[PDB]
Amino acid sequence: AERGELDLTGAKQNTGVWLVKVPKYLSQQWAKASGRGEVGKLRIAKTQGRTEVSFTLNEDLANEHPFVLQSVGGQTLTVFTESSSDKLSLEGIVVQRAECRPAASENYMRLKRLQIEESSKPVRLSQQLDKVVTTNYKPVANHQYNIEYERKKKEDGKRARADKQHVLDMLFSAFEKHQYYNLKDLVDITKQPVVYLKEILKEIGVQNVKGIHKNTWELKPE
Amino acid sequence: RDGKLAKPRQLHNTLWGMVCPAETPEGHAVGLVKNLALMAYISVGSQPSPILEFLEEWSMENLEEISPAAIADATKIFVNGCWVGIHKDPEQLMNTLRKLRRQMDIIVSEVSMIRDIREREIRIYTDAGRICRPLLIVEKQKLLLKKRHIDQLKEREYNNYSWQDLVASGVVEYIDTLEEETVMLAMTPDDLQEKEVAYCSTYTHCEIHPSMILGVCASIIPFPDHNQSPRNTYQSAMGKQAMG
Amino acid sequence: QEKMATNTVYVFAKKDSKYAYTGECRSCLENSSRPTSTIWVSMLARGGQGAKKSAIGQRIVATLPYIKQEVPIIIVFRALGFVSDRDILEHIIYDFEDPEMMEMVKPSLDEAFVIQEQNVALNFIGSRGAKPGVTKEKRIKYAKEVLQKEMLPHVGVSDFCETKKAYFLGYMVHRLLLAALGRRELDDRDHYGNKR
Amino acid sequence: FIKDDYGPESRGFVENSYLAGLTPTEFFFHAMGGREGLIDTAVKTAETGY
Amino acid sequence: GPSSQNVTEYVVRVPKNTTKKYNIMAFNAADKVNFATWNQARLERDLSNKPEDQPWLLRVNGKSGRKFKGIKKGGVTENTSYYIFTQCPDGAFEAFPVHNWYNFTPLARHRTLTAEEAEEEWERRNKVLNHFSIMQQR
Amino acid sequence: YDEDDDEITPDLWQEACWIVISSYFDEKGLVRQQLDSFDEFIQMSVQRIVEDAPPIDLQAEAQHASGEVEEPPRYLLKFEQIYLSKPTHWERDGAPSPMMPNEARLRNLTYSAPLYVDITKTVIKEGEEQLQTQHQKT
Amino acid sequence: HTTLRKVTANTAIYYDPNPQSTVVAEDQEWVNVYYEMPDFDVARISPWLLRVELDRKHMTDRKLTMEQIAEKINAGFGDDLNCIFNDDNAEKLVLRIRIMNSDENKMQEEEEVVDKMDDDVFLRCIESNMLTDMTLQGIEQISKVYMHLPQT
RNA sequence: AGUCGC
Repeated sequence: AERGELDLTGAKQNTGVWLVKVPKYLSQQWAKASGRGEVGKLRIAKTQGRTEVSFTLNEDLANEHPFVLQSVGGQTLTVFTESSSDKLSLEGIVVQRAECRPAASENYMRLKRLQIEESSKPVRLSQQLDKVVTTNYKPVANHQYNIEYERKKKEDGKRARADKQHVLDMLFSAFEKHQYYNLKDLVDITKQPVVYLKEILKEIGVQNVKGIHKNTWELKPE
Repeated sequence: RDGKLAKPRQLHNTLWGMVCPAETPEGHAVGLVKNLALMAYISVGSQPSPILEFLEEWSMENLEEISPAAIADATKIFVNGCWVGIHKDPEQLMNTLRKLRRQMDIIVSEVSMIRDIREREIRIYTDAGRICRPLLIVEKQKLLLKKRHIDQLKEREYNNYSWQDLVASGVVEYIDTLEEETVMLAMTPDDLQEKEVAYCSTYTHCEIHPSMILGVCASIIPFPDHNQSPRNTYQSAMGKQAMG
Repeated sequence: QEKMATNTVYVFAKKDSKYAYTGECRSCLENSSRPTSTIWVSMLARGGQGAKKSAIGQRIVATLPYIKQEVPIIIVFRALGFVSDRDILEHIIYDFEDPEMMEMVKPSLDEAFVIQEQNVALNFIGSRGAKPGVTKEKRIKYAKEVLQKEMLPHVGVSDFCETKKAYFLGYMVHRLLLAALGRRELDDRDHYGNKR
Repeated sequence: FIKDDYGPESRGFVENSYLAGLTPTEFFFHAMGGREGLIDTAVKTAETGY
Repeated sequence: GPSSQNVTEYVVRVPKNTTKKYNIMAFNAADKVNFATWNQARLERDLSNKPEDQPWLLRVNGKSGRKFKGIKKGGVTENTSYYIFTQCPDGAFEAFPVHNWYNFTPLARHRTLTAEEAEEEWERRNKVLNHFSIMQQR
Repeated sequence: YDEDDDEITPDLWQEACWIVISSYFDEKGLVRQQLDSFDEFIQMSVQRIVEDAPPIDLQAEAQHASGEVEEPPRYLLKFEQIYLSKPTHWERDGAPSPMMPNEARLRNLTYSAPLYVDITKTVIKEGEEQLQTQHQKT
Repeated sequence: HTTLRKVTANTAIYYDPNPQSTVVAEDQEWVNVYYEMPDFDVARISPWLLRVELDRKHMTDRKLTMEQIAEKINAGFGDDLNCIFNDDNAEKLVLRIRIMNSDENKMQEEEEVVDKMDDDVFLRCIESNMLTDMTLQGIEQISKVYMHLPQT
């Protein structure tokens, strides 16, 4: 067996299930019933050549919904389940579709318009704004600019031009990883001034450009 | 502009009480520059969202949930020209929906709602930019507005009662040009009254006053109907031309 | 400013004697970003190359935005993925009980045979629409995004509403076929109900 | 008017004289006929000029 | 009996949390699917040509069995919910949430006309002049 | 005042429709079209547009030629409620004051008002920090 | 300019490869009327049947004869178009059309260069040409056009 | 440019 296999047991039982459409508020109420172990009861009353189905809410949860039956003949509805154990099973076929009708559509609306208002309120602010004077206080410089100054003002700034040999070693070390590099990268990896890194690269190496002044330098590989 | 004869220059039939009949320039731009009617109003636009919720809750079935091979009998419903769904009982829906409009659960000035029976379509419009006008409602072959509403309007001289209250009685409605095609509209209370076998009895709206079809400048000109029609158009230009 | 009403299909009999009828839909979310999208479904008439069908006056094609070449409506349906000819017929005309409607579409089905899968149909629209690109698959992905974003944008802007677009495009062909039977009035150019 | 009313009033023909005054509908249909005369003057003027 | 007069009444339960996601598998009635004649099925996400957004691939029985394509609905509901009402051995009702709505449609076991060759070119030449033979040359 | 029972006299004449018309202009007035649209334009549309969906983020390049550690910094900008102050004018002195349309015409000013917006800065980098968020009204 | 298209009420195409047992049992006596008509190559002519119905009112105005129309179409198309017609003794008027082939050469040599489109499909092109191009007494191209006037 | 004049 594998996770790509679909269990047909449900289908093999030919198990039928009911399909009911319900308004979000009723299911939201169920959503905050959590695990009370019920949300209501379903009542079915049958007569000669007629059937009446209805639902009653739990009185505790409230702190009559008639059902309208629906055609399913035009679609072969079925249900499958995607398990948290990553297992798939075909649970049953829809033998009936139906719609849960409100007890009153008319007065409800008062609540509904209010209901719509509660989910739907981007109170476009607009309340104008009278007259403001916060075109900002002007310090001596940007706060962050001072942060930038402080960073610049921490050790890094001047560079260690002294000791050519260690810098020579660093170039050799560059040559240990790859045959060519960007001079922008070469100053970054060496922490030395450009005019000097050039002065050295003139001494022990060569250069090679490509396309639009895109240049790389190499310690004369042989 | 400048060399092109056309039919969008000639006054069109639908411009009845929507755009002034005789108030467009006498130069080359004739009929292309029109002037709004006096009673005419223009929809400011609104979100379709509330209507979609009421419909789905009422009994509109969703598109991908239905079975295509079973829709021939059903009426297609559209909102802002977007095909939202289908319905198998459009007559109860239209009657109920208008009732909501009279009660203002959807904005009058906004929602236009039209049914094209011979095609089984229901178009609803809530986009900005539609030209519409106020009309009186008539019901059961007679006017729904009664003189008691008039006595409140006299009362306005010292009371908060207003034209908005009048719309809230649901005795007047707003009708855009697309919807105005499907109404049966009496010219004047007089005619809607005398009727027995005179013409018909199916009216649904009535005109608040027929001389309202004129635009701003055309209303200055007195007895405009005893004048030859282009004569009225020259006056609308010249009246606008006078000083004072 | 007076303009033509967005988001609504209307049928016209223009000058060009090779277009019998055409269905126009201007489809911007003016409440979105205000582009345009001007889908045309046009019914070709007068001709037939040679001994093809002795009457080409039913070869219904489709203009699409940013497409360098006219394509037959059926390709777009293939591109929506509904390969089943019965299903395309269901989107076009939900009353297959009338033989006359069924015959009216049939030569447009006959054209459809050269392309019979969504990917290749996408490769057709890509190459007929874009700059040349032998990448094939990108031509398919770009075209996929056009059908998603550019065509009838008022009906949606994502995968999750790709089905909804299929009915609406199909409704235009239906709205067009009705005029082509002539049991449907030809829509006026200047009716005020069709103004904004 | 009612749908399909070819009778002379719903479709064109005005009964009254300029002295009696035109009824509202009669008035508007007259303006349609007067517009043809205004437009034709402008269009004809350009074409003969050329 | 129910044919004359009957009344039934069953409690309805909602578990705080399901142990598995509940999904809908819809077919076209025109395909007249009968699971009675299914013996095996495989169901896997098509994913190789580029996971939980990706379409479904339904493979029935063996390789020679019918294959179907499953397409995800944009959302289960846009302003409501869909719930399954199920019969339990105690005699109650049990209600389960829908997590996804998928559309499933048929595919041909072996058709494939292909346009990559020069079918498009043949179209340039298409005077409705052939139909069978091109299907044979394949 | 009404009840629709003792009433027997619905009739109403010319004298009275003009009462209804007067009430239409008393409420609306002749230029209610222009004004209603502009008002809706501010009350809705300029808000709708900044409340769009283009929150911008920017990630500068890091670990050039070498780096390792942990941060290529990342910044995101968001926009909130929009404010509009009644139409103001600033003299060359710099001191703002209310404008009035008659003044605006004589001195040839433009009768406009200043617009403000709430902006957010949001430093959710690769790990070191995420909450440092600040609101502005600019 | 009267085209056959103006005169025609309707057209129908049937598969009726056995005239002696035609698909319209009511049509059967007219087949009895035609058996001396090339009986040897009825095994050679095509099995597809074209059937046309004509308006009596158009036929009266143009004061035509069925033999005039049959002679017109046969003459216009050529020997290939094998025509027979119903009896004049009816208020209705119908014409039955089959196509003859090239007989001897159709023995399938290389592959029969036609690309093997169905003969019926060729028949619709025949009917197309037949409606639009056929000009019985339609001596020219004057649209449909006429009227007659008395001048005093 | 648009408005406008005959």
